[PDB]
Parts: sequence; C-alpha cells; structure tokens
Amino acid sequence: MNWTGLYTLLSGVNRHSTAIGRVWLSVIFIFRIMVLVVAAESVWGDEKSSFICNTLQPGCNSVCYDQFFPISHVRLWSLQLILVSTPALLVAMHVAHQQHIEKKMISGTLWWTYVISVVFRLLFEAVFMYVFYLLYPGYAMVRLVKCDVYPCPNTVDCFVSRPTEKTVFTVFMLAASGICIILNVAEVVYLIIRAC
Amino acid sequence: MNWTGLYTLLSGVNRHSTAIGRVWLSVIFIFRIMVLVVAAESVWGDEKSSFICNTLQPGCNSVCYDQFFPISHVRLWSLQLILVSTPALLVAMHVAHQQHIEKKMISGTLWWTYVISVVFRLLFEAVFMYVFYLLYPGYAMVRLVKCDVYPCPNTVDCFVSRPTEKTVFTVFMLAASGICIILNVAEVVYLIIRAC
Ligand SMILES: CCCCCCCC/C=C\CCCCCCCC(=O)O[C@@H](COC(=O)CCCCCCCCCCCCCCC)COP(=O)([O-])OCC[N+](C)(C)C
Ligand SMILES: CCCCCCCC/C=C\CCCCCCCC(=O)O[C@@H](COC(=O)CCCCCCCCCCCCCCC)COP(=O)([O-])OCC[N+](C)(C)C
Ligand SMILES: CC(C)CCC[C@@H](C)[C@H]1CC[C@H]2[C@@H]3CC=C4C[C@@H](O)CC[C@]4(C)[C@H]3CC[C@]12C
Ligand SMILES: CC(C)CCC[C@@H](C)[C@H]1CC[C@H]2[C@@H]3CC=C4C[C@@H](O)CC[C@]4(C)[C@H]3CC[C@]12C
Repeated sequence: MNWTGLYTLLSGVNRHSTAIGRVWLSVIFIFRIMVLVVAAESVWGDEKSSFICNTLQPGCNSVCYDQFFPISHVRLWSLQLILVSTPALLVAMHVAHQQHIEKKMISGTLWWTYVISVVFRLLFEAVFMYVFYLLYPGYAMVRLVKCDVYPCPNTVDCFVSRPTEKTVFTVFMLAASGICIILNVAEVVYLIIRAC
Repeated sequence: MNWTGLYTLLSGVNRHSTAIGRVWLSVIFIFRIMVLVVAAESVWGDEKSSFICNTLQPGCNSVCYDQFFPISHVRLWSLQLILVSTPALLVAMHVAHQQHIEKKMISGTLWWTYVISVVFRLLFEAVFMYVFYLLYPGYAMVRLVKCDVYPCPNTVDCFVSRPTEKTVFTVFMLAASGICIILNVAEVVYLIIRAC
C-alpha cells in the first residue's frame, strides 16, 4: 500500500485532470469521507431514540421526528457523496474500458467526457446544497421544536438531541462542499482556457 | 318526630310568613338539601383525581383544574345554601330571644325584620346566581378544555369527569334557585300589598 498506488487510484488515470482536481479534490473527498465516518454513527446514531416530545399521546414522537427531519443530515451527505463520486467512477470505468478495447487490437472524446463529468459533479454539488438549504434553512439547529401535526394535540414541544455537535459537523460538511464547488468551477475554467 | 314539629321548625314560628314562604320555600329548601347531599360526594367526589390532561409536564393537572374550576359547583351551592339560610336562622333566633325576654317580665319590629330578611335572602340568591353565571357561562359542561397556563407548555387538552351528570345536577340546582327567587319576590310583594 504505497502512495503512488493510492494517488493513481484517486486520480482515475484520466491523463486530463490538472493539479486542482488530482491533488486537491481527492484530498477534500478523503476529508469528507473521514468526517462522515466519524460523525455518522456517534453523533447521528441516536437522533431518533433520544428525540422525545413533551406530550403523552402515543405515536407523536415518530410523526414529529419525520416532520422535522425528512431525511437526516448524515444520509443526505452520504447520498451527496455517492452522486458526486458517480461521474468520477464513470470516467475511470470509461478510461479502463478504452485501454482494454485498444489492448485487443481517442484523446478528444476522453477530454469531452472528463469535462462533462466535472460539469455533472458541479451540478450535483449545487443541487444537494440547494436541497439542504430547502430542507434545513440556516446552518444551526435548535433544541426546541414546536410541532402541530396529527395525532399530536395542538402544539407539542419536541427536543432535538445534540444540536450543537450537529451544527459543528454541518458547518464542516457545508464548508467542504463549498470548497468542492469552487474547485470544480476552477477546474472547468482552467480546462476551457487551456483548450482555447 | 311528628309533622307538626318539623313544620314548626322549618317555619321559624315568626307568625308573619304566608303559605308561599312557610309551605313552599321550606319544601324547596329540603329539595335543594337532598339533591346536594345525593350529588356532593358521588358525582363531584373525584372531580380532581379523575381530571387528567394530555401532557407529560408535572404539575399541569393541578394548575389546569384550578384554572377551569375556581370553586367547584357543590361548594358554591353549599355556600349559597348557607348564606340563604342565614337570614332565616337570624329571624328564628330573634323571635326566640323576643319570647325569652318577654317571658322574664313588638309586632311591627318583627314584621320589618322578616321583610328585611326576605329581601336579604333574595339578594343572596341573585348574587350567587350571578356569580355562577360569571364563573361558568352556560348550563352545560364540556369534555375537552384547552388550557394554556404555566407550567403547561403551549395549549394542553384536559378532560373533565362526568360532564353530563354534572350538567343535569346544575340544571336541577339552577331551577331550584330560580324557583326560590320567584317565591321570595312573590312573598315580598304579597307582604307589601297586605301592609297597604
Ligand atoms: C475510512 C476509514 C479510515 C480509518 C483510518 C485509517 C488510518 C490508517 C490505517 C490504515 C492504512 C494502512 C495501514 C497499513 C499499511 C501497510 C502498508 C505496507 O506495508 O505496504 C507494503 C506491503 O503492502 C502489502 O503487501 C499490503 C498491505 C495491506 C495494508 C492494509 C490494506 C487495507 C486494510 C484494511 C483494514 C480494514 C479495517 C480498517 C478500520 C475500519 C507495500 O508493499 P511492498 O511489498 O513493500 O512493495 C514492494 C516492495 N518494494 C517497494 C521494496 C519494491
Ligand atoms: C339529609 C339526609 C336525609 C336522609 C334521608 C331521610 C329519609 C327518612 C329517614 C328518617 C326520618 C326519621 C325516621 C324515624 C322516625 C320515627 C318517628 C317516631 O317514631 O316518632 C315518635 C317517637 O319519636 C321519638 O321519640 C324520637 C324518634 C327519633 C327519630 C329519628 C331522629 C333523627 C335520626 C337521625 C338519623 C341520622 C342518620 C340518618 C342518615 C344519614 C313520636 O313521638 P311519640 O312519643 O309517639 O309522641 C307522643 C305520643 N303521642 C303522639 C301518642 C301522644
Ligand atoms: C477526484 C475525486 C473525486 C476522485 C475520487 C475517486 C472515487 C470516486 C473512487 C476511487 C476508488 C473507488 C472505489 C474503488 C473500489 C470500490 C469497491 C467496489 O466493490 C465498490 C466501489 C468502490 C468502493 C469504489 C468507489 C469509488 C471510488 C472511491
Ligand atoms: C323558610 C326556610 C328557608 C326555612 C329553613 C330553616 C333553616 C334555615 C333552619 C331550620 C332548622 C335549622 C337547624 C337547626 C339546628 C341546627 C343544629 C346546630 O348545631 C347547627 C345549626 C342547625 C343545623 C340549624 C341550621 C339552620 C336550620 C336548618
């Protein structure tokens, strides 16, 4: 397990990515993976069970949790990571397939494929950031949430678990996503400039 | 325990009360006493314990009960009965004292005392009916009560016990009080007419 092997694996051996997409994007991806691993089960592990309301009606806790957390932050970030990494995996499979098909018996199509992949990665990053903004306005979470949904009578006080730790990790993940967006835009601009 | 003794005890031997205050008012008083006895502990016995709210906060049941029942119907009717019967007791003691003081050694003063007593009885009846109207508007009680008072968070659903039975007994007691008011007014008018 040497450094050259890991660097080649993360690069995708597409021979078209510059330093800002081969040395920096991979590092940010590793950072996001590590943060998600260290915060997936320790922080968001008991988001459902430790979440309690101040009522006595059965079934109000579950409906309140589903009302205020349509999809938890960790799962949303996992989906974002998978969809962002999908175009890179597609480009890696494309270049491997091209090497295989030329082995049994080209630059422009690979360049266009890489550019389209970076554009789609940027689009997925922006879409997931916008979805996060829609579902959870603001970067901070509150301890008290007032819920008025059936079967809870009138308005009940539900209490979120670890709002501050989740706020810290939300800040970290949003900063990483913003850095990824900036790097992808810079990579697209640099490729366009070098093409012309 | 003959009928003449009970009739003399209820009349007050004031020799100034007509049939509508010596035959009918005493019967209505007995009716109210009997209804209050048969409804004081059986119906309103568990008004506090069977009264529960739909919250989990400690101490919300007591504050909600005190908010919606400042003074229970049975205690209010008991106070009304005591204060209504006080002037009759005063007149009975006055006539007994007059007999005693004339025994050891007058009509106009006794007549005026009886008239003032009937006026005060009517005033107490009206005052207690108005207080009942102020505290509990309407003759009917509802199962659900929405309470928003500290420490209960937001608005909680409290459930009264036996609203329909309490409504029935409220109707009975209010009808008896109205009959008492009408009889007292008739007695005052009859005495004034006979005086002139
Ligand atoms: C996302 C979560 C991250 C967590 C934090 C991780 C922190 C860091 C943790 C771990 C990082 C790796 C630590 C061990 C590195 C040893 C490298 C080594 O000796 O290489 C040598 C041997 O290499 C081999 O032949 C294979 C060695 C396998 C290493 C482990 C593989 C994955 C383990 C999965 C574990 C799963 C469970 C993990 C926990 C869930 C290189 O080979 P060589 O023969 O020397 O090369 C030719 C010789 N010549 C050069 C002289 C010509
Ligand atoms: C608000 C609650 C209401 C409840 C519903 C009530 C429903 C009805 C219930 C009860 C009503 C009364 C029933 C018994 C009546 C007997 C009368 C009798 O025999 O009289 C005779 C005897 O009389 C006496 O010498 C005294 C008799 C006492 C009767 C009971 C007194 C109170 C009891 C309290 C109990 C406490 C516990 C009660 C429950 C808590 C009359 O005397 P005499 O010597 O014949 O006279 C002279 C003779 N000569 C005429 C021939 C010349
Ligand atoms: C420029 C940056 C974004 C490049 C990042 C490369 C990512 C997308 C690539 C590099 C190595 C890849 C992994 C290599 C091998 C496997 C094992 C397979 O059974 C499941 C997929 C999985 C786990 C791949 C997922 C995608 C992956 C992590
Ligand atoms: C015309 C109507 C209103 C007359 C009603 C008469 C009422 C006011 C009188 C008649 C007999 C009275 C009772 C006779 C004896 C006693 C025992 C005494 O230790 C306490 C008061 C008490 C219990 C009296 C309360 C008042 C009383 C009930």
